[PDB]
Amino acid sequence: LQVIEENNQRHKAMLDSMQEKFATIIDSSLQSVEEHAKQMHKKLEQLGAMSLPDAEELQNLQEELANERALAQQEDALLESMMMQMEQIKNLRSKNSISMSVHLNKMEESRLTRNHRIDDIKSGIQDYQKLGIEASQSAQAELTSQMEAGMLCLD
Amino acid sequence: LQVIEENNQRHKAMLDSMQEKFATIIDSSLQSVEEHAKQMHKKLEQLGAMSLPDAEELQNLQEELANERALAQQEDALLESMMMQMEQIKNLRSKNSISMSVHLNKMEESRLTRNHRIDDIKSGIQDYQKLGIEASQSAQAELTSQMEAGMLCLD
Amino acid sequence: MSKEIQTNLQVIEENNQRHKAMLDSMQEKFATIIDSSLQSVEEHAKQMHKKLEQLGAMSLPDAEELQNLQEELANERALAQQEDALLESMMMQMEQIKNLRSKNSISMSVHLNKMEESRLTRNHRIDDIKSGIQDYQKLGIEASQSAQAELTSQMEAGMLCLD
Amino acid sequence: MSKEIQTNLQVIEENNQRHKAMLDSMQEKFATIIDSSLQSVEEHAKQMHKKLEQLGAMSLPDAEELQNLQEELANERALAQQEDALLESMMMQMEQIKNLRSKNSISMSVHLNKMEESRLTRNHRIDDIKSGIQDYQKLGIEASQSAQAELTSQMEAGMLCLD
Repeated sequence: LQVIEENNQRHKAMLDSMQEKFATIIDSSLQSVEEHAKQMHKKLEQLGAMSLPDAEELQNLQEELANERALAQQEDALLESMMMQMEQIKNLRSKNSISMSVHLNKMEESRLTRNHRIDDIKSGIQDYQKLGIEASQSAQAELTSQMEAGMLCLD
Repeated sequence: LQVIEENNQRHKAMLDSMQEKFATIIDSSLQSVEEHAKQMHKKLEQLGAMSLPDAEELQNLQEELANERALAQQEDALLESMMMQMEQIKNLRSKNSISMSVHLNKMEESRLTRNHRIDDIKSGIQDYQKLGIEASQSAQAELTSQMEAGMLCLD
Repeated sequence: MSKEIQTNLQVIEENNQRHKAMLDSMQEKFATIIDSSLQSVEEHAKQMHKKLEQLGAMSLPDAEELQNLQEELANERALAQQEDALLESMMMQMEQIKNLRSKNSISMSVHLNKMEESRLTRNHRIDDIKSGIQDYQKLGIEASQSAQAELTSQMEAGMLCLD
Repeated sequence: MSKEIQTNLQVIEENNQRHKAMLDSMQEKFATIIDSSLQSVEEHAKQMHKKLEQLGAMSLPDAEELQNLQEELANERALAQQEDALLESMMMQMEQIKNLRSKNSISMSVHLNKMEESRLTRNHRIDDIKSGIQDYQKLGIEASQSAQAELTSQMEAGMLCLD
């Protein structure tokens, strides 16, 4: 009669043995979510950590790329510097060389003059010789003219 | 008689008219020598005068030939100077460039690592998915096992 | 009292039916939940896979850049060699010109020395000619006075008897 | 007194002969002197001509030197041109290398900028994935508590008559 409760008690026992199997499955799925979130955010943090070292390299490459441009800078200035001096020397050389071509032609000009002056001293001596021969002949004349006039009488 | 002196007087007159023609010829030949010596030593002095100007030119050429050697001197020093600096720049460039080849390979080394780390997060999610499917099947089981046990009597 | 039992039977059958209606009611509801937590999982998996592909897809361009960068480094190294060879080949031409220029300056100093020596010799040979004149006009003066002797001698001596 | 004249004749013939002997004597002697002063002249002329030839003979070597000197000046001018051309052609190669090097450094800065921009973007896409998780586990927590409601709800409600 009253043991109709006994059917209820096993039926009610069927829920509390069920609510437990059910709660434990939901709780083992929520636990499975917050677990995955742990494992990932871990591997994400380590991956995001790579960024600072990658930015280091980029900054160095950036710096090394600057050093390069400053070395190219130094080179242009050098070249232009040592070219300008090379040019100034080139002109001094030139100036010098034009000066030498002048003194050489002034010595060729002198060599030719020495010649006209040497030649005319030869000519001057030959003149003296010529006048010495003419003198000799003249004296041989005045001499024999005194001898011719050493006569007396007659005829 | 005594006029035999008259022959002597004309004879003596023949000498003094002769000594004169003769002295005058010697004296006109000595005069002709010391005259030539005058005309020559004149042209010799002017010729010998050329020597100082010729020595001037030689001294200048000597000087200009010295300037040249000092310009060649300046050039060697210049070249060697601007070469040495060119060399130092060459090395700095090199050093820089070797440094860049290092940072580039450290970024390729990082790119490959990023990949292994990206791939395994994909693999980690597929794992989570796989475990989520296995969980779902497991729960469908424990569920229907509670339903199967909702029977009574008989059999 | 035979009906007194059919009363208990109809309420024990009622309680069982009432109990089964909710027994089905929660099971269907629960199978909805586990089938919803799976969809919530597979959706997030799709959600993440989309972003992980988009992120992993950056690898090729990053590699493009490094490759382009790496070869541009080679360009520089080429330019270095070229510059090197240019300066070296300039250094060597400059060496030879230097020598030639040197050799040439010596040859000029030698010709200059020759002309200074030639100038010197030319002066002493001019000196000799100046000397040759003062020698000559000396013998010239001495010849005339020596002849005026022998002239005026035999004039003075030729007048009358002399010994 | 006929002989007194032959006395004067023999002494006037004597005086004339004596006078002629010396007349020849000085003329021969004088023709020796004028013939000696000419030899003294022609000898000095030979004497000078020898020295003037030896002196004038220096002209050719002096000219040799100037010519050798003049062409050595041309050697220098050649070397100048060569050096000029060498430096000019070096200046121009150096100009091009400079440009290439320049152009190259820009291309590298561009690839670097790209990678700094690529790095930035890659971080924010990583940020989103971190965000996507905290979104997910939020919806995860909220889903569980919402289901524990509907679970414990119909357990509590499914015991006996409820409305």
